[PDB]
Amino acid sequence: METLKITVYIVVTFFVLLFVFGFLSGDPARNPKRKD
Amino acid sequence: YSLGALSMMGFIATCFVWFNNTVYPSEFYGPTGPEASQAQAMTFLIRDQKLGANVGSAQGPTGLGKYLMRSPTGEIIFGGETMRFWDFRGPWLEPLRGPNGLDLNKIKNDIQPWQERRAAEYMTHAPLGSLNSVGGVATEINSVNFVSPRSWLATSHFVLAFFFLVGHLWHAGRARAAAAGFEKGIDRESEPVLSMPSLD
Amino acid sequence: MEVNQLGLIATALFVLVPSVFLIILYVQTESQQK
Amino acid sequence: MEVNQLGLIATALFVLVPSVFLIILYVQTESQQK
Amino acid sequence: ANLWERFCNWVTSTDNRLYVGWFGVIMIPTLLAATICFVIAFIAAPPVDIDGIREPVSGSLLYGNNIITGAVVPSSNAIGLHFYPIWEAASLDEWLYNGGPYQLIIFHFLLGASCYMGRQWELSYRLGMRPWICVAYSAPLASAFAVFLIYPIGQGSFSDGMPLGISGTFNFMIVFQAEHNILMHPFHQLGVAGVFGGALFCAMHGSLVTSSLIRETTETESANYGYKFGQEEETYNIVAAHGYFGRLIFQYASFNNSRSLHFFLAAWPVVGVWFAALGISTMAFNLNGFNFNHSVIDAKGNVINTWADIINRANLGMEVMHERNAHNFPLDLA
Amino acid sequence: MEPNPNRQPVELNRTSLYLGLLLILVLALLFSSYFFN
Amino acid sequence: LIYPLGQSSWFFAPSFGVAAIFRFLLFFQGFHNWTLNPFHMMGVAGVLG
Amino acid sequence: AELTPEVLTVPLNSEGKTITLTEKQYLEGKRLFQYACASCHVGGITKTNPSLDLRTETLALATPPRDNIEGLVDYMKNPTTYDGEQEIAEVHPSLRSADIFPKMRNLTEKDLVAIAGHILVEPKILGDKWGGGKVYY
Amino acid sequence: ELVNVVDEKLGTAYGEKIDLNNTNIAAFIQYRGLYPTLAKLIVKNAPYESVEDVLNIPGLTERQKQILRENLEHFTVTEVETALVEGGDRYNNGLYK
Amino acid sequence: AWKGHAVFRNKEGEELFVRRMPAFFESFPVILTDKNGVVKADIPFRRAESKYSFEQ
Amino acid sequence: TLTYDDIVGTGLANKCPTLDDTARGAYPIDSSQTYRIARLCLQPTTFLVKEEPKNKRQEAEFVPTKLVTRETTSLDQIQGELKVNSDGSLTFVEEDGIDFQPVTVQMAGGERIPLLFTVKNLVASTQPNVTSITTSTDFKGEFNVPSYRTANFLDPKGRGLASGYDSAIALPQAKEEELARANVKRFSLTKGQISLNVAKVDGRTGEIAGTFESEQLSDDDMGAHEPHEVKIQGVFYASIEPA
Amino acid sequence: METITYVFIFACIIALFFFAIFFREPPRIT
Amino acid sequence: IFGIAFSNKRWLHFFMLFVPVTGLWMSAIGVVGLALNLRSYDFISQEIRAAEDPEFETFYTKNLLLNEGIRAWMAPQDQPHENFVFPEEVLPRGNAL
Ligand code: CLA
Ligand code: CLA
Ligand code: CLA
Ligand SMILES: CC(C)=CCC/C(C)=C/CC/C(C)=C/CC/C(C)=C/CC/C(C)=C/CC/C(C)=C/CC/C(C)=C/CC/C(C)=C/CC/C(C)=C/CC1=CC(=O)C(C)=C(C)C1=O
Ligand SMILES: CC(C)=CCC/C(C)=C/CC/C(C)=C/CC/C(C)=C/CC/C(C)=C/CC/C(C)=C/CC/C(C)=C/CC/C(C)=C/CC/C(C)=C/CC1=CC(=O)C(C)=C(C)C1=O
Ligand SMILES: CCCCCCCCCCCCCCCC(=O)OC[C@H](CO[C@@H]1O[C@H](CS(=O)(=O)O)[C@@H](O)[C@H](O)[C@H]1O)OC(=O)CCCCCCCCCCCCCCC
Ligand SMILES: CCCCCCCCCCCCCCCC(=O)OC[C@H](COP(=O)(O)OC[C@@H](O)CO)OC(=O)CCCCCCCCCCCCCCC
Ligand SMILES: CCCCCCCCCCCCO[C@@H]1O[C@H](CO)[C@@H](O[C@H]2O[C@H](CO)[C@@H](O)[C@H](O)[C@H]2O)[C@H](O)[C@H]1O
Ligand SMILES: CCCCCCCCCCCCO[C@@H]1O[C@H](CO)[C@@H](O[C@H]2O[C@H](CO)[C@@H](O)[C@H](O)[C@H]2O)[C@H](O)[C@H]1O
Ligand SMILES: CCCCCCCS[C@@H]1O[C@H](CO)[C@@H](O)[C@H](O)[C@H]1O
Ligand SMILES: [Cl-]
Ligand SMILES: [Cl-]
Repeated sequence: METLKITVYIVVTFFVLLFVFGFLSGDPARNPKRKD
Repeated sequence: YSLGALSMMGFIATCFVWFNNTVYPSEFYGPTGPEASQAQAMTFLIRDQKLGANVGSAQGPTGLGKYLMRSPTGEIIFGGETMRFWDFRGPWLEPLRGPNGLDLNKIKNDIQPWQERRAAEYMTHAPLGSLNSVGGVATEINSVNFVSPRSWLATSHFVLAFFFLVGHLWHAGRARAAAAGFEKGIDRESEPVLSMPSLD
Repeated sequence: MEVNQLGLIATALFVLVPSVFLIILYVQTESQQK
Repeated sequence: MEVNQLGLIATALFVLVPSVFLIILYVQTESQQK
Repeated sequence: ANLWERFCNWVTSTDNRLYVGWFGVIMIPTLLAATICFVIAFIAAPPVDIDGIREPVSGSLLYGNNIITGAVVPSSNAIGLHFYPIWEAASLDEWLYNGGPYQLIIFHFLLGASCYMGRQWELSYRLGMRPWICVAYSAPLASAFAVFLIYPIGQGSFSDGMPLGISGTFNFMIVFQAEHNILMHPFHQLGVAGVFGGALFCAMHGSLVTSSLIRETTETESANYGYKFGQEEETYNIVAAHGYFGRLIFQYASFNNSRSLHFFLAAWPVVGVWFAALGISTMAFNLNGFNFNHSVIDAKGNVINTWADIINRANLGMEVMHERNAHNFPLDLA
Repeated sequence: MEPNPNRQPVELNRTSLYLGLLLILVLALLFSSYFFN
Repeated sequence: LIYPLGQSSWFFAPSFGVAAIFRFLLFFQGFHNWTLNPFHMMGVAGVLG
Repeated sequence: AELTPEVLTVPLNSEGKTITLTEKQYLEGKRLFQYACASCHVGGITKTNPSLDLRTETLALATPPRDNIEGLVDYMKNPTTYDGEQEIAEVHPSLRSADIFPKMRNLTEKDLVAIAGHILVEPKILGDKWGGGKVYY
Repeated sequence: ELVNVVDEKLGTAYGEKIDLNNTNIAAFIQYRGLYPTLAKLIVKNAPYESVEDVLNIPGLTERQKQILRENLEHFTVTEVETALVEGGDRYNNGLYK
Repeated sequence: AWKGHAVFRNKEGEELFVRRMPAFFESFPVILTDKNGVVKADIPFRRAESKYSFEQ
Repeated sequence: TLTYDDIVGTGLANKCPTLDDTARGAYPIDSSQTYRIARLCLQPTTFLVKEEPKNKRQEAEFVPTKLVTRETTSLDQIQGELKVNSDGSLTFVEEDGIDFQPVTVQMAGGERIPLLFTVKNLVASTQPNVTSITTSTDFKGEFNVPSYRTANFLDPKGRGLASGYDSAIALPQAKEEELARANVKRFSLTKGQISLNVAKVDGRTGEIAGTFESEQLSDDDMGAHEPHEVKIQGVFYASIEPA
Repeated sequence: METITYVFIFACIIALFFFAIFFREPPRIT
Repeated sequence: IFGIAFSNKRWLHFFMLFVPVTGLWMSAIGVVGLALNLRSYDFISQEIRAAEDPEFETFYTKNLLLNEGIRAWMAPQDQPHENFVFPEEVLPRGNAL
């Protein structure tokens, strides 16, 4: 159960970091018109 | 951004007035839902014990204690449906609580008349009532003019918090569109999808 | 569970008969000259 | 008679599955041009 | 180029068959987890002690259910609002007994579905669209939050969440009526107006546009071939439709502005369903439907029953019978 | 994608359908007693 | 029309009122188990769909 | 049907002496009953102790008898258990315990008589519904 | 062979009078003077071989003995039934209004 | 075969009539009345306050 | 020492108080004086259920089971008189306390065995001549095991003993003989046996601790099926005070 | 047998979702 | 977003006609059955299992208990021509409520 807990915590943190850093990565510019 | 923040705050306020009895004193706002449910168990524990019941050893129909049982981690708690509300804490109840949860000796020997009064008051002022302010469960007959300030404040702020989330999405989506320059529609002369490869 | 003994064949034929009808029609449409 | 209860579904599918396969092939042959 | 940059470009790419996006990065694992657990539980989960009274209710197909009666049963009343992941259990056996799958499924689903809404904003932005499709989806999403999260919170237990099954849904509805008189609540009434009206306006719009399709086909072919994907011209005559519908009622009851019409088609059911969701979400805190029990009284004081009182009698039957072994004290206070 | 040139039309003429249905039905008429047992 | 005509009388037809209709819904749950009817379920799908 | 003087005529004491209440007294009784009592005694039951109700027949078998104005007025000043053995002002609303039950604080003799009158008149109107609970709703 | 013991007991004096060995405490409200004080004492000191044994409860006042004698005609005793006395059911039988 | 007509009677020898099930009801309680429609016996659900049981 | 907030949610509230490894003393009994057990606690650590083989010729074993009802299993706050008999043996007579817990355990393969783990109406006696309670003292006795469900309990079709339908109403015209066992509810009342071996004594405080083994029947679902034999093992704590 | 039947129908549906999404007739601008 | 999309405007608008119209027609059919009490009331297999096995419970059996409550509690006032008198003891009720 401890191993499962750690695994899920790591997995969740991984995807959360992708979400956060992803949206920080110049997201407003990611559109078809004003890319600036 | 501010709408998103206020929505979040609205939902928090809803939960504050519903569960907290410190900054929302039950003396002024009435008992919480958990509180009034606990108070009913307390009320009947007192009454039946006064009649001679050994409340600690009283097995209920299901096999669980009629008045007293254990939480999933072992603490002694009130029985019946209020098993869900064992996280409740309140000044009228805490004198009966020891290191292991509710204390059978204290229950037998130390329940004061003020505790009985309070339990009965809170049990009979539970935050249940109709939109036209008829107190109690939906099947109650007209008589008592009562809806809890806790229900009024929880419901209102959930509604407001929800519409403010809708407002957040509306304005967040529009702000993005307007800043990128397409909040008024797609440019017929430069339709972005037309310049994209087909999906299949 | 003591279910009706015709339930299986009723369901199987309910699925297969019209599905087959559709499959027949589709495949013969595809095979027509384009 | 106390027959096997799966006898009906077995017989039905045994007939229907390959019969249907042939009907699919036949009809899409007919609908081809020439 | 840079590895992170190339990943970001792939994630947000307008060229993937299914859009991923940043909301998708949370949506995909959570919806897969919810889905996989749901399917496995619906098929094979053992009986669950929903009401915390050691009375386990069978939800799964292998344990004697069909499609209609089967459910993923809510977590135990003994748990209440406590967070009950797998690692809080001593074993999977315990976890299953106590309704662990339900919590796993509903939390992943609500997260995944919230991201589904965000993803809808996201692709609209990538494609240069206006952004409010996600706002329309917020109505069903809010409704899901109401029955899986808000109602349990108010009542103090996930055992009062809507069960994940067909008969379990009906159980939830009937108990809800007994305890809140939801039918006599104007937010549910607005909800019904939303869905009856939405279905009405759906049939209306479909019939009117279909009625005025421009002849582009022969009798021996479907009229649908008269339209081609991406054609510049409109496929029906809105003047003809308006001329028909304006005479059906009166001229000014009929839309001649398509943008106004389609906004109305969006707004009516969306607003109605918002009120539906808020009905459940406010009855969660026991502000209940109108109570007119014994409202009409004669000169002497005899109660003169109305239809409200007949409803009350039905509500009583539901109330006294539900969870027949769970109540020890006279009032059902949550 | 470009078409796969290995693709081929498939045929079953009327006589083959009749012969096939006969095979199937007669096999069913034969094996059915054993299926019912 | 059809429903009350199959029953004992018009009495069991819906009465024309808001609460009266709610009573008709609840009667159908308790007496007919109408929620379990697949024809009703298809109706629900059509309306919500 | 009407709320006649006959209906409003209830026992004043256990000797068979009666009082005829005015229509105003009745409406006052209802209002004060709702104000101070209905939270527990709505419809003639007792939410915190369903074993004891406010039916006339039940009040008659109380010690001392409570099926009259004076019995009821006295109960409102000094409540006892059903057998008269215990004084329960500490847990039941009364003038004696008006300090801890503040809704009793401004109640006059005329108020209590009105409350008592309501308790006696309602069952004459509502029958077995009074004190009958949800079964009779 | 298999019988419902509660239904069977309804056919004895239990179904006619207050059974001092089995009946739930709220039944003592039916007659003047019994509830709660005597009711508590009666249930606590059960079972009784005969109705008149109720007069022998230690600590009864002379007044209480008088009240009891006046109510013996409303009392009975039958064999203790486990189903009726377990679960503290004599003190709360899950029936309210 | 017909089992014959069932005539119910209480200890007093009064004839009692079983209330018949209307078509609407999938299930129906057992209630017995005299010739005037006065309830004289039933099969109780809760037993603790039963007054009309067949045993009584 | 510890408060509720130190303990809440940890699992410790389902544990009985322990005694130090050094607590191996003796508690004197004065036959002039009367005594009580002020607190008796029982914490089960193993639930075993006797196998029921088709081959009723082999010696059937008690086997390990998995607990599914969480940390809700302990008996505590139990009190009663501790009589001193003529032969110097002590007899504990259980009077009151949290003296039962419904428990569900699961056999290999998934079969759930509910039981009312209990010591209701316990009467337990030591060997004669216990001038002082030591680590050689033990109590043996019997207790009652009432029905796991009480008389109000309604089965899923609403049938019960003190309440409910008395037939299968969803089968209005079925023959009733083969359903008699499920239709006619019965209230079980059986005996259990227990041994408490004292392993630790604090002579100064009057506290004792050790292990216990108890045998009793499991739930019979109000006469619906045969019960199973359960063997419960664990630890206990008792504090004795001169009354 | 019932459970097999229910799971089978469900599985066919999920398979249909797959083909309907990935092996759809491609929408084309003429 | 969803995996599939309309590409034909005419099909789209016809489908919008088809869905709610077909739905209401289906519900009409079920009501025609209810005219005759020809209900989808029970699952026979569920009832056979539950009658034999007092530990078997589903959401289906739970809802039937609610229906039985509804019937007994609403019928006397809802069907006054029947002159139902259901003495309190016959009314189906769970514990306490
Ligand atoms: C935080 C908001 C809030 C809350 C929780 C309360 C709470 C309360 N009020 Mg106060 N009040 C408020 C704001 C609030 N009020 C406002 C804005 C006014 C000015 C009109 C008042 C003036 C007022 C008076 C004069 C009185 C009260 C009274 C009361 C009590 C009874 C309420 C009642 O019966 O409602 C009845 C229910 C309704 C009227 C239904 C409201 C439904 C609304 C219209 C729907 C809201 C949804 C949303 C906003 C719409 C979004 C649209 C969407 C499509 C975008 C209760 C304690 C009474 C009291 O007891 O005083 C001591 C009383 O007499 N209030
Ligand atoms: C109709 C509209 C409406 C109405 C009538 C209300 C009314 C109310 N709201 Mg709600 N709110 C609304 C809309 C509304 N709100 C919306 C749209 C949102 C966003 C979704 C919110 C979010 C919200 C939250 C989070 C909370 C409320 C709360 C409240 C209550 C307390 C308000 C308060 O004290 O603020 C605070 C006042 C200020 C911020 C102004 C400054 C006040 C100063 C700092 C106080 C200093 C006092 C100090 C002790 C004096 C010191 C002197 C000393 C030196 C001697 C009140 C009943 C509270 C509540 O009761 O929740 C249940 C609460 O927590 N509201
Ligand atoms: C998810 C929730 C849900 C949904 C979406 C539905 C949906 C539906 N229900 Mg079901 N219901 C539910 C839950 C639900 N129900 C539950 C839990 C129960 C308890 C068992 C019921 C009990 C129930 C019953 C008893 C009935 C339904 C019926 C229906 C259908 C009604 C269609 C309709 O529009 O009639 C509305 C009426 C019409 C369309 C007739 C024509 C109306 C004309 C055009 C109106 C003329 C208006 C005119 C201008 C005058 C206006 C005056 C103004 C002043 C008022 C529809 C399929 C009905 C059905 O099945 O019908 C066959 C039905 O009888 N339901
Ligand atoms: C025997 C005797 C005396 C005989 C005499 C008879 C006789 C000749 C009489 C003459 C005198 C006379 C006329 C008397 C009348 C008496 C009278 C007033 C009777 C009343 C009858 C009665 C009850 C009428 C009911 C009124 C009624 C129809 C109300 C409903 C109105 C209403 C709210 C309609 C909905 C409005 C609405 C939102 C519509 C939009 C729907 C929608 C989304 C459509 C989609 C859509 C719309 C478009 O717009 C176009 C374009 C397209 C594409 C499209 O998708
Ligand atoms: C392990 C196991 C077994 C698990 C399963 C357990 C379980 C509980 C399974 C559930 C069983 C189940 C599904 C039960 C339901 C059965 C039931 C009631 C079926 C109803 C059947 C029936 C015939 C009903 C009659 C009424 C009817 C026809 C309803 C149809 C409803 C329906 C399909 C509506 C459409 C729904 C929908 C999502 C449409 C999307 C359309 C779409 C892509 C729009 C987007 C769009 C919009 C635009 O505007 C434009 C311009 C474009 C371009 C565009 O794209
Ligand atoms: C019990 C444990 C269960 C274990 C589960 C196993 C995990 C699966 C791992 C295997 C991955 C392979 C599957 C690919 C299928 C696919 O979609 O490809 C089709 C295309 C092709 O990929 C395209 O691939 C291209 C390369 S090529 O074409 O493949 O050569 C590339 O050029 C392009 O950029 C790329 O988008 O994929 C995409 O469009 C982008 C990725 C979309 C992701 C799918 C979303 C899934 C959502 C599910 C949530 C809903 C819940 C379920 C409800 C029923
Ligand atoms: C992250 C992504 C998440 C998406 C998950 C996958 C969702 C699956 C989508 C449905 C695919 C199947 C569609 C087949 C049918 C199909 O391929 O449709 C394709 C069709 C395309 O229409 P066109 O306009 O291109 O062509 C129509 C005419 O020209 C043909 O004559 O779309 C529709 O008709 C929309 C209306 C039907 C919408 C039906 C919605 C289905 C909801 C699911 C209900 C069943 C659930 C059962 C649960 C057990
Ligand atoms: C439950 C039992 C069900 C059994 C299911 C068995 C399925 C059998 C599927 C048969 C598949 C036939 O597949 C079909 O072949 C024909 C040729 O024969 C193809 O047709 C192709 O060739 C023909 C002939 O030159 C051209 O006119 C046509 O324009 C071209 O597309 C179809 O494009 C293809 O769809
Ligand atoms: C820990 C608690 C303390 C609070 C934390 C406060 C610190 C916040 C720091 C946020 C740092 C974000 O830094 C952000 O990184 C991304 C990705 O590398 C950059 O993104 C940039 O580079 C990547 C390539 O790698 C491109 O895909 C992207 O188009 C481009 O804009 C942003 O331009 C930069 O602003
Ligand atoms: C894809 C595999 C997931 C299915 C796992 C099913 C749980 S395992 C399952 O449990 C039952 C009850 O304990 C046993 O009777 C049975 O022998 C066992 O196979
Ligand atoms: Cl239920
Ligand atoms: Cl309870």
